[PDB]
Amino acid sequence: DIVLTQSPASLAVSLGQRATISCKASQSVDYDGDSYMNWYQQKPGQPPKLLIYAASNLESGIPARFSGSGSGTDFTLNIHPVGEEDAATYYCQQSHEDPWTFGGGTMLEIKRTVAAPSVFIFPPSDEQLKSGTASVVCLLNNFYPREAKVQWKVDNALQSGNSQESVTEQDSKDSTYSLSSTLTLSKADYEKHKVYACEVTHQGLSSPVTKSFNRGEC
Amino acid sequence: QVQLKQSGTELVRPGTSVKMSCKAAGYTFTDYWIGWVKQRPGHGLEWIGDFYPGGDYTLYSENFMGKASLTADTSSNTAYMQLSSLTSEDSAIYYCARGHYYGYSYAWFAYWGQGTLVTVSSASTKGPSVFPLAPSSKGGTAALGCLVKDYFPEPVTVSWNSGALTSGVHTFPAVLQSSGLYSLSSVVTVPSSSLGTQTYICNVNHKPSNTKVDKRVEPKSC
Repeated sequence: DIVLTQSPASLAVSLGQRATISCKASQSVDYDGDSYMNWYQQKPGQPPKLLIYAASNLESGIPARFSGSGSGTDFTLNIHPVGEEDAATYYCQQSHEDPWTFGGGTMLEIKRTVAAPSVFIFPPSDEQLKSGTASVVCLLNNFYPREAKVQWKVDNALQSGNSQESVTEQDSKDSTYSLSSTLTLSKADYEKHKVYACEVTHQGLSSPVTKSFNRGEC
Repeated sequence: QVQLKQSGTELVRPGTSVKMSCKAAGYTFTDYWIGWVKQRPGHGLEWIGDFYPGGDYTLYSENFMGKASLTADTSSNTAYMQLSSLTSEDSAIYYCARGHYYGYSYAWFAYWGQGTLVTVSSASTKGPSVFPLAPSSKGGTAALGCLVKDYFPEPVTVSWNSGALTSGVHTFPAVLQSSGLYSLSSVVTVPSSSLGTQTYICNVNHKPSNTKVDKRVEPKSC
């Protein structure tokens, strides 16, 4: 098979600047003056989108901020100027001989200004408490960079092993992330404690932010 | 316009086969190869095989020999892929895509189906409960949402106000809980001044269970 090695695996590029992604093939993909290498963009929930075909041809409808170069075994995809909407994973793919093979992908992060999260806490709903389980949700909205620490405290005791986090893909309009953390307790354990707190640490915050509620106090 | 429309989400048992479809419109179906591609987290994109409906020609990856079978029904412009001897390694999103001739190849895939998600499992389908994430009683901007709990298999989709509210919405990737069931939250930030005058409804769809829930999220009056 023709093996394709992409580099880097992940790349962060400043808004407005140039992103360059490399793809190296284990054998030449040239024939009769054309280089049989393609580039795709993929965002979560969507199929891949063809950007560049035969190394340098811009697919109709794709912005000319995208360009491709190279021949033989060495190819590049260039994006300039980078915009918020370019956050995505990019793949090379060769069409020279079967099996058709893809590179491993490169995730592109768009580097924007630091933005602190806005933090919100949600108690379990009365509807859910009818069922014997309690989900407590902490939301961190529209922050950058991605690194963030969320710690749960119940009656000031730090929790471990009973929460799960989910982070959005980078936003295609403002280049921020958002994060949800869900603390799961049995109803029996939930009613044994009073203070439920989410503590958030992030580069954009001068000191950790804590959001909390007292069970039943509403 | 060239369009490829794939069949819906599948939940199928290990050891069996699954047959999914890709219906084409906007071009002469018998004149173009349809390629099939597998996407599984941690494994990028992997090509399975190609099918030419104008003659029933096949081309497979050696890794799918004896595993994938490609066919078509030209009377309905529909291509099919069957995957046999299913295991958890076959849980993935599967795409169809149309190739076109440029130079001396056709593997330039410009048009893609939306994908078919396949889960290989013997566990039963379970539609979710939907709970409100009510806007706090304690500013300029308030956050509210819906918690979609305890469903299987993926996926769930969420809209707000039937698609009229899109700004400020974040629908999070689902998490696989240790119960073996998925959960996800969808949130939106809105003007706190709108909480008494604007209605907020999350529209939750879990097609595998035909569970469709419209949940009104109101401020908690305490």
